[PDB]
Amino acid sequence: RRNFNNLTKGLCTINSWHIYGKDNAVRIGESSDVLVTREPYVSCDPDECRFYALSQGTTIRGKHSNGTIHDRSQYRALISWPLSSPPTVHNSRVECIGWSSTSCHDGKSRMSICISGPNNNASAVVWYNRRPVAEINTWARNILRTQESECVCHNGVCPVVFTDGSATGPADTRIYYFKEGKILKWESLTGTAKHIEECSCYGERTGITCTCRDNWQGSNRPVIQIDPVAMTHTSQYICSPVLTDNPRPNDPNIGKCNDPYPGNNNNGVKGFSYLDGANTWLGRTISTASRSGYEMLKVPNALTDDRSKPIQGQTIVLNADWSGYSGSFMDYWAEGDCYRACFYVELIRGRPKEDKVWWTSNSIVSMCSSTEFLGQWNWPDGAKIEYFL
Amino acid sequence: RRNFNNLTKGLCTINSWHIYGKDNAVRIGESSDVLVTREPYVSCDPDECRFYALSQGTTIRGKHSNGTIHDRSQYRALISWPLSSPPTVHNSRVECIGWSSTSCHDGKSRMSICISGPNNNASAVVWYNRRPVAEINTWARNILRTQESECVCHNGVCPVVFTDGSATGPADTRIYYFKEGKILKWESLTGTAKHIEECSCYGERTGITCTCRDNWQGSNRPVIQIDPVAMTHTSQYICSPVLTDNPRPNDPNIGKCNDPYPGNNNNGVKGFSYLDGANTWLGRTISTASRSGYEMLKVPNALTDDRSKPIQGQTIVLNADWSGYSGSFMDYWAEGDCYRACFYVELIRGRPKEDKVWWTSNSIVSMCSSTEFLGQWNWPDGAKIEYFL
Amino acid sequence: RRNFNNLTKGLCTINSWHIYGKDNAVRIGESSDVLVTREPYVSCDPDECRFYALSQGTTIRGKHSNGTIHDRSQYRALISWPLSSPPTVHNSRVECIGWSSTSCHDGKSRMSICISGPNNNASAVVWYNRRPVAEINTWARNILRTQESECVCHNGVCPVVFTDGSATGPADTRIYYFKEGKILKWESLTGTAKHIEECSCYGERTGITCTCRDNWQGSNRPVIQIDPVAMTHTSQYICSPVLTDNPRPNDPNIGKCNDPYPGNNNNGVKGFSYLDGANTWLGRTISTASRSGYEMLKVPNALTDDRSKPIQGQTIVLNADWSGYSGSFMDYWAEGDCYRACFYVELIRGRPKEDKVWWTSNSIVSMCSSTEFLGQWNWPDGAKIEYFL
Amino acid sequence: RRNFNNLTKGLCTINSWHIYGKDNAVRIGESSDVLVTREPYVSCDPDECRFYALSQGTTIRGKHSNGTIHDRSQYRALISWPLSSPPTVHNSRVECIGWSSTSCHDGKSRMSICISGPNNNASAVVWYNRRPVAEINTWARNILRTQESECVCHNGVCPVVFTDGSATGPADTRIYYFKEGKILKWESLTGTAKHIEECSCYGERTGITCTCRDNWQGSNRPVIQIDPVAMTHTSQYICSPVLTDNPRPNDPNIGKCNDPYPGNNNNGVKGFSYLDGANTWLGRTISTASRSGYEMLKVPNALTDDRSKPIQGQTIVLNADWSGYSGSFMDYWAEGDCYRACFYVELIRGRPKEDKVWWTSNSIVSMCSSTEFLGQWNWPDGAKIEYFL
Ligand SMILES: *[C@@H]1O[C@H](CO)[C@@H](O[C@@H]2O[C@H](CO)[C@@H](O[C@@H]3O[C@H](CO[C@H]4O[C@H](CO[C@H]5O[C@H](CO)[C@@H](O)[C@H](O)[C@@H]5O)[C@@H](O)[C@H](O[C@H]5O[C@H](CO)[C@@H](O)[C@H](O)[C@@H]5O[C@H]5O[C@H](CO)[C@@H](O)[C@H](O)[C@@H]5O)[C@@H]4O)[C@@H](O)[C@H](O[C@H]4O[C@H](CO)[C@@H](O)[C@H](O)[C@@H]4O[C@H]4O[C@H](CO)[C@@H](O)[C@H](O)[C@@H]4O[C@H]4O[C@H](CO)[C@@H](O)[C@H](O)[C@@H]4O)[C@@H]3O)[C@H](O)[C@H]2NC(C)=O)[C@H](O)[C@H]1NC(C)=O
Ligand SMILES: *[C@@H]1O[C@H](CO)[C@@H](O[C@@H]2O[C@H](CO)[C@@H](O[C@@H]3O[C@H](CO[C@H]4O[C@H](CO[C@H]5O[C@H](CO)[C@@H](O)[C@H](O)[C@@H]5O)[C@@H](O)[C@H](O[C@H]5O[C@H](CO)[C@@H](O)[C@H](O)[C@@H]5O[C@H]5O[C@H](CO)[C@@H](O)[C@H](O)[C@@H]5O)[C@@H]4O)[C@@H](O)[C@H](O[C@H]4O[C@H](CO)[C@@H](O)[C@H](O)[C@@H]4O[C@H]4O[C@H](CO)[C@@H](O)[C@H](O)[C@@H]4O[C@H]4O[C@H](CO)[C@@H](O)[C@H](O)[C@@H]4O)[C@@H]3O)[C@H](O)[C@H]2NC(C)=O)[C@H](O)[C@H]1NC(C)=O
Ligand SMILES: *[C@@H]1O[C@H](CO)[C@@H](O[C@@H]2O[C@H](CO)[C@@H](O[C@@H]3O[C@H](CO[C@H]4O[C@H](CO[C@H]5O[C@H](CO)[C@@H](O)[C@H](O)[C@@H]5O)[C@@H](O)[C@H](O[C@H]5O[C@H](CO)[C@@H](O)[C@H](O)[C@@H]5O[C@H]5O[C@H](CO)[C@@H](O)[C@H](O)[C@@H]5O)[C@@H]4O)[C@@H](O)[C@H](O[C@H]4O[C@H](CO)[C@@H](O)[C@H](O)[C@@H]4O[C@H]4O[C@H](CO)[C@@H](O)[C@H](O)[C@@H]4O[C@H]4O[C@H](CO)[C@@H](O)[C@H](O)[C@@H]4O)[C@@H]3O)[C@H](O)[C@H]2NC(C)=O)[C@H](O)[C@H]1NC(C)=O
Ligand SMILES: *[C@@H]1O[C@H](CO)[C@@H](O[C@@H]2O[C@H](CO)[C@@H](O[C@@H]3O[C@H](CO[C@H]4O[C@H](CO[C@H]5O[C@H](CO)[C@@H](O)[C@H](O)[C@@H]5O)[C@@H](O)[C@H](O[C@H]5O[C@H](CO)[C@@H](O)[C@H](O)[C@@H]5O[C@H]5O[C@H](CO)[C@@H](O)[C@H](O)[C@@H]5O)[C@@H]4O)[C@@H](O)[C@H](O[C@H]4O[C@H](CO)[C@@H](O)[C@H](O)[C@@H]4O[C@H]4O[C@H](CO)[C@@H](O)[C@H](O)[C@@H]4O[C@H]4O[C@H](CO)[C@@H](O)[C@H](O)[C@@H]4O)[C@@H]3O)[C@H](O)[C@H]2NC(C)=O)[C@H](O)[C@H]1NC(C)=O
Ligand SMILES: *[C@@H]1O[C@H](CO)[C@@H](O)[C@H](O)[C@H]1NC(C)=O
Ligand SMILES: [Ca+2]
Ligand SMILES: [Ca+2]
Ligand SMILES: [Ca+2]
Ligand SMILES: [Ca+2]
Repeated sequence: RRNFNNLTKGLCTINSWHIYGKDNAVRIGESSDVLVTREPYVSCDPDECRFYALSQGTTIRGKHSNGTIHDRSQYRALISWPLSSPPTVHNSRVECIGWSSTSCHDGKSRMSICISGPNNNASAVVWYNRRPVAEINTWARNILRTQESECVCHNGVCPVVFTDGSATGPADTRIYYFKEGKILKWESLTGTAKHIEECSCYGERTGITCTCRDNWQGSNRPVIQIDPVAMTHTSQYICSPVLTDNPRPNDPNIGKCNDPYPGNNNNGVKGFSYLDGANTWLGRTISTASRSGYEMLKVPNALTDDRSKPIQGQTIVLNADWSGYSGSFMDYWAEGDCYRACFYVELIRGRPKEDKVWWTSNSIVSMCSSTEFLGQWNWPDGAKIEYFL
Repeated sequence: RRNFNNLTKGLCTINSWHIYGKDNAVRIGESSDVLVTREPYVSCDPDECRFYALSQGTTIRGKHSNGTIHDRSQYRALISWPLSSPPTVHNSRVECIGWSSTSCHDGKSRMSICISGPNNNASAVVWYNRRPVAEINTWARNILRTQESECVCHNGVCPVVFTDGSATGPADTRIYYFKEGKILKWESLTGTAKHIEECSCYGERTGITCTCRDNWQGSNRPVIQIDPVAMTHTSQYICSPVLTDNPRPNDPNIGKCNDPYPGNNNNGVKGFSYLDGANTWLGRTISTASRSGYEMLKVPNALTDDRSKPIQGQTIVLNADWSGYSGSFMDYWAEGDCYRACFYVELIRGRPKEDKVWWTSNSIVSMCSSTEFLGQWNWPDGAKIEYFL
Repeated sequence: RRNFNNLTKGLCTINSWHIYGKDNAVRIGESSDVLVTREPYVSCDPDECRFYALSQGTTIRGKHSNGTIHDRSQYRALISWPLSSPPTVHNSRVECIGWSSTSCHDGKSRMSICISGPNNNASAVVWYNRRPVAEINTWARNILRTQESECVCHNGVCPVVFTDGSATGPADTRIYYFKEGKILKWESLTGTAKHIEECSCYGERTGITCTCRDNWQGSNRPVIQIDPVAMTHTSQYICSPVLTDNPRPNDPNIGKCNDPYPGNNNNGVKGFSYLDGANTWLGRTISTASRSGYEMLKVPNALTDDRSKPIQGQTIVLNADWSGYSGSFMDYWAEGDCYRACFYVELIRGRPKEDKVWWTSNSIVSMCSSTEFLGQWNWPDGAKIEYFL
Repeated sequence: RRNFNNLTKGLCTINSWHIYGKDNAVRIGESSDVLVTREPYVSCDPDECRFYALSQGTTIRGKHSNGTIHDRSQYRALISWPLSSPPTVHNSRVECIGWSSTSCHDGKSRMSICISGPNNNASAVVWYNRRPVAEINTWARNILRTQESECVCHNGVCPVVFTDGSATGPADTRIYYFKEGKILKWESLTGTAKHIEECSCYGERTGITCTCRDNWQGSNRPVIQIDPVAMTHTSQYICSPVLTDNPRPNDPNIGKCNDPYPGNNNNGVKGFSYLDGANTWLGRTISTASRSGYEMLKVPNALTDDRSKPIQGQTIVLNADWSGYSGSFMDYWAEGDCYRACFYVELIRGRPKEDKVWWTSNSIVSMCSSTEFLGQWNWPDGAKIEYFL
């Protein structure tokens, strides 16, 4: 009875951001069976929106939380759970097993992809309506990996960005196009982006826009623009001198559109943007050195204007508080004439920055745009680490 | 397929009150993952009635329960859960994030409103069928706030009372009218009520009646009467000398219809009444000094008769036991020829009255009316505070 | 779309009993949030069968389990939960608040009745499809009380037996007839039963048969036979000298049809029978002194034959193990040409017999009949009380 | 509306195995209410696939976990729970009570069978759509027992293999044929298999193939081939010299088709195979001495070729890690032109191999086939036993 969703609207005008969801997972997990997670995101079905993350296969208070700084193990899985609840043993639904993921609903059913394996022999399994449908073996034998936030579909076609290869040099990035979990096509990355990790994507009538992480030489973010009908793409960098990776140099007065802006090598953080002419907003950590704080900045024409600077902003997380990965999502099934931009911020607690505990986990905060100019709060994780000692 | 509910019945004749629900949350939370809450209420959908409250983002036994006397933080959310279960991490569904709320079902879907932010920059987000639809910024920059119990709808129009401004002097109260989460209209408070907080509302064929709290000078309660078709209102006070705020003076022989009855300033408690001629019943704490005990009193024509006194009553909570906020709700979808009046009482435990623990929480008891003259019990929270030490 | 169920079948031939459900609640509750209960039963809906009991408003490991030998408090409620799971905070659905109950499904919706109040002022609230519909005040001001197992309906009419008055002398027993929760009729007890408590009922094409407890002078069980169409009844005792109350005298050779068989006063236990000519089976504790063991005995024509003795049996619980209340239920919606007799046994743990713990709780075992002659096991609670010390 | 499923497809070509599900139950159960289990399996409904196992009626951290090496007690039950979650008190649905089981969906509803009783008087109860339908008494009075993994249905007919009698000599094996839980037929075992335990079955257009355990003299596995239309069967052994029981001799160069391959008596392990000409894959423990490691081996024509050796393989569990029972299942309702072979491995932890704890439990890993040649990982339980001390 359901039809595939088509991307037929533009973005709503973003004049501020309002609270959407928050799970307080570390606070609650001090005294409840909350799973250790990282790499969270949010994704909507036609009738519900849910939180997602990679479990570590242990609760926070469990003794197996010791060592959860590590990224890849056989005990990780993509889980989903109700919006603004914390991920518990009892409410977390496993989507698939592995240590790197994406997921999206096409209007009829959900596709979830999880990668598992050793570093030199990893494979993706593509699930559609809760069944495995297709599998993809590593092509570069060096940590096949994907977005860590939601994909986006148009008329049943759901593109997904993957990378396999070095994190500190040229790698082999591919864009796959799925329909009902089946591989329609893949293509190698083209354009001027020089390194791609952890793309954060959203869709609108123009196409699908992904803002990624250059882990090699860049502190400006690469952008992949996908046409899901033709199944083709382009890439470049955000031209603006408002640099949005982390760590990063200080903001210059001229950015770089077709190459990495230099100064910080071999590191980064997953992040996102909404690139929409005069309605452009960029997210970034407040700190240039570490994953602390989070702000949204209105930077007109950031994608294309190598002199562009902010004209409005909003603090999301104070610089005194830990942040983490961030990514885009939207509720494509909400009624109205425009798609309301949304995002989440991962609020990382524990190692490496808080090493009196032996675990690493996170909570989630998420916001959506308003056409009002709303007052701002700040949204910390809220747990007192000393309680875990 | 569903239609908006219309208020087409009068109240049933209230000859006594019968037990409806009770969650025993503090008893159970001594040994289970029960969330710390306050400001509870009850609200019905066409097929289910649920408990609601503002979580504090921690369980009672969790170490983060320390400090939960505080009213506003980033860790609060409106939650709902099944009738007479306690609010646990596992059964509590988040309706929205914030520290002041209302919620109601219009017959088709539920509207929930949560306010969040710092005191000088708060904002309401209006959710409808589990999606954000509208946002309202603070207009007086001083703790924008709302009912803390259910709203009521007629033909899709759901009025809600908000206040922004001082709690100890004139403030800016507005009545908003929503349909499908969209703002149809708002108006400033009119009439003779001099201060409005925390309105408790119910609907019937005559219109929507809200009984509120005058926190400034009054120990009689203000009343707002709303016509949800014309989208207009009036206000006054309950005229009766049976005073129903807390703390309060002793009952005189002449009440006040159009001004606060004096003697207690800068305090109050959320409460309620059913104002229906000879079928009028008022709730109040038994104590005139503190939030202890709870009784219902049949006070004919209390709204309009400044000499009216009780002719019948029922003890709900003994004066030896702690009470708290109270509010009205009804199951507008129950079959029959009349709407059965219902209410809840918040049973506050912990601080400030029980300061050997470091938390503040509550449980819920709720009653509905009977046309029988039923025997009365009393309904304490039932937890032994010493067990938490 | 659903129709009321009609009692159109006879009982299946009972040649043995097979295991139906068992929750292991005390074993599991040693280390999980299992509610303290007593007075359990089983009842079916058209699409599911569930366990029921009266919660005590605390978990077993919780400190509020101390004192749960007591029968009546404001913290009790009728709960239901999935067959063979234990009653936990998370899976227990509250049907209504109180300390004596019954419940049954009529084919369209479920009626649940809970009595609450002080001993001299108790009241029943009748819920239908999860809403309160009717209320009944105490008529004798002495612990209004009901079946503690399921009722039975025919063409929408659901009879329920209540008692109010002394437990150690003549009392005021009434049979109420409900439809959609509304009172159609009530009548005073007639016939030769001299005292009635805690009736256990089942239905078949002949009518509704209830086996009760004479707490005053009898150790034979009273029987109430109800015609749910005419809404009339008769009463007598089981004539057989196989005595089935507890405590009780030893079995004589002549029973009593119209008066209590003497020797034990002012005590008893809830129990049951299936009275069906040559297909008659009686349940009883094995011990004549205490609530220990449980057996089923095939006693042809027990109702009417004052010389009848057993011709077959089955041990359910060894005499070395604690038992408790027992009662009848059937899955009236199972396909086939006959109704399969079922029963449960409450396996009481803790006080008064095991007083090294400070609580009283139970688990459940339940059996249904087979037309095979199946091998027998025995079914203890299975918890080691020493683990709770 | 639903129709019975018909076995109309062949197996997909198996070129490797991909991860399907993993529950990490022992890791999570270190700090959560995870039930002690053993004898797990997986089985699909038309709209969901679930994990199954025999509970021990206690959590792992509960004190009643002491003694759970024992196989048969009144506290065991067949439970099911969501794929890749662990079996908790809160998510485990009881299918039936007992200590040996099978279960399968016929396309319309699920049949579950549980055996309970003492060793000399056990009985099976056959449940269909969650109601008991048929019962089978022991025929040899010596531990009536069944598959411990899913059955398979065709056009509503679901065969199930049972054994009653000695585990160390000739026994009485029967194949029962059920439809809607009713016994259509049973027959005694025929063919050249000399002892049958714990059959693991799958279906395809050819019929139903079961790979079993010869506990008496054989270290090759018996095979039962069932025609579910004619309701007849044959039996033999896997002819290949790649021996797949445990413990077992080393692989010779000539296997045995019609008799046990000798060297190890009175022991074995439940296991499985997919027997499909050149697409044949066998599972086995890596160790020849103990239940450690697990591998899949491609052995062309293993069923019929007494010289056949492996031509491809995949490690599932390293020899350094504990394994356990293994069995077959498939998602018969997945779209496509072939049935994708799947299996699970029970990862046993605790006694007897790890006797510093007093319990025995397990977790689950499960895989399905791919037509790609995917990289391999290994999939241990992942718990650190020292944490439980
Ligand atoms: C209640 O809640 C509300 C709502 O949230 C809150 O108001 C909000 O306050 C915040 C904080 O003040 C504000 O965010 C800031 O916005 C700044 C941009 O706005 C200002 O500049 C624009 C542009 O000016 C240029 O261009 C104009 C033409 O376009 C030209 O005319 C100018 O002359 C100039 O050339 C200007 O237009 C703005 O003026 C409007 O807004 C004012 C209010 O902000 C108002 O008073 C004015 O009248 C005017 O009003 C109109 O517009 C508003 C909407 O904007 C409408 O609502 C009105 O109706 C009118 O139409 C402002 O003057 C932005 O620059 C800020 O970001 C910088 O600073 C923050 C710290 O605060 C950093 O974290 C940022 O990263 C950033 O600074 C870094 O980056 C830049 C870029 O490279 C560098 O230059 C900096 O040096 C700095 O770099 C360093 O740090 C970074 C990070 O660590 C590092 O990476 C670097 O390497 C380096 O180390 C900030 O985002 C927000 O917009 C505002 N919202 C609203 C709606 O008002 C209230 O305060 C709350 N109330 C209370 C009591 O609390
Ligand atoms: C089993 O369970 C049942 C059911 O619950 C229970 O019965 C219930 O008992 C309670 C407690 O007794 C009872 O509640 C009280 O009701 C009082 C009102 O009823 C009495 O007065 C009326 C009115 O009399 C005037 O008006 C008449 C004309 O309208 C006139 O004729 C009179 O002469 C007089 O002028 C009177 O009509 C009543 O009489 C009927 O009811 C009697 C039973 O109550 C019965 O015996 C009579 O025959 C007659 O029966 C008819 O009516 C009933 C229904 O009412 C029908 O069922 C019958 O069939 C007949 O038709 C009564 O004489 C009410 O005043 C009480 O409230 C005051 O007291 C409580 C403490 O008890 C306080 O907490 C209250 O706040 C309140 O007192 C404060 O406030 C007032 C007002 O300002 C002050 O004047 C006081 O001084 C006091 O103020 C102080 O304290 C407050 C609070 O701290 C503070 O704020 C102040 O500042 C100050 O410090 C109370 O509500 C209930 O109605 C009754 N229900 C039923 C159905 O009977 C049984 O007892 C239980 N059984 C057992 C064994 O336990
Ligand atoms: C595997 O699992 C199976 C299945 O469960 C199991 O077999 C089962 O074993 C149990 C235990 O032995 C058995 O239960 C007992 O059944 C007794 C009744 O059966 C016997 O008597 C009848 C009637 O005999 C009279 O009437 C006949 C005509 O009707 C007449 O011909 C006789 O001469 C006589 O006058 C008799 O017909 C039976 O014979 C049949 O069954 C035999 C097997 O039991 C078989 O060998 C025979 O060949 C014959 O077979 C036919 O019938 C069976 C079905 O029954 C069919 O299956 C066959 O195909 C044939 O058609 C038996 O001889 C019953 O009396 C027992 O109950 C008393 O004893 C128990 C203790 O065991 C007490 O707890 C009870 O309360 C009760 O005793 C108390 O009460 C009585 C009554 O007042 C007093 O007289 C007593 O003194 C005593 O009172 C004291 O204690 C109480 C309680 O504390 C106290 O309250 C008092 O005050 C006082 O202090 C018992 O129920 C069961 O039926 C049987 N089932 C089957 C299907 O066989 C196997 O053993 C298991 N295998 C293994 C290896 O474990
Ligand atoms: C990334 O991930 C991939 C994917 O998993 C992984 O590659 C995989 O590696 C594993 C491990 O190496 C490999 O599994 C092994 O497979 C062995 C079989 O393959 C080899 O033999 C065949 C058959 O050769 C005979 O027959 C031919 C004709 O049929 C003839 O031409 C020959 O001359 C010969 O007569 C041969 O065809 C294979 O060659 C192909 O594959 C090679 C790669 O494996 C490739 O290099 C070749 O070019 C050729 O490629 C073609 O085929 C592949 C698919 O196979 C296609 O993908 C290509 O495109 C080409 O078309 C191989 O030479 C199998 O024997 C192994 O099992 C034995 O050893 C393991 C230990 O490793 C034991 O645990 C097993 O039990 C077993 O050994 C026991 O049992 C046997 C049988 O009785 C005894 O003889 C042994 O002595 C031993 O017995 C002892 O132990 C047991 C157990 O304890 C005990 O019970 C006994 O009693 C006794 O004590 C093993 O299964 C897997 O297939 C391979 N997969 C793929 C797709 O390549 C990569 O390594 C990973 N990468 C990294 C970097 O990690
Ligand atoms: C388990 O039970 C045995 C008795 O059989 C006892 O010796 C042992 O101490 C128990 N283990 C624990 C951890 O209590
Ligand atoms: Ca970078
Ligand atoms: Ca006041
Ligand atoms: Ca008695
Ligand atoms: Ca063997």
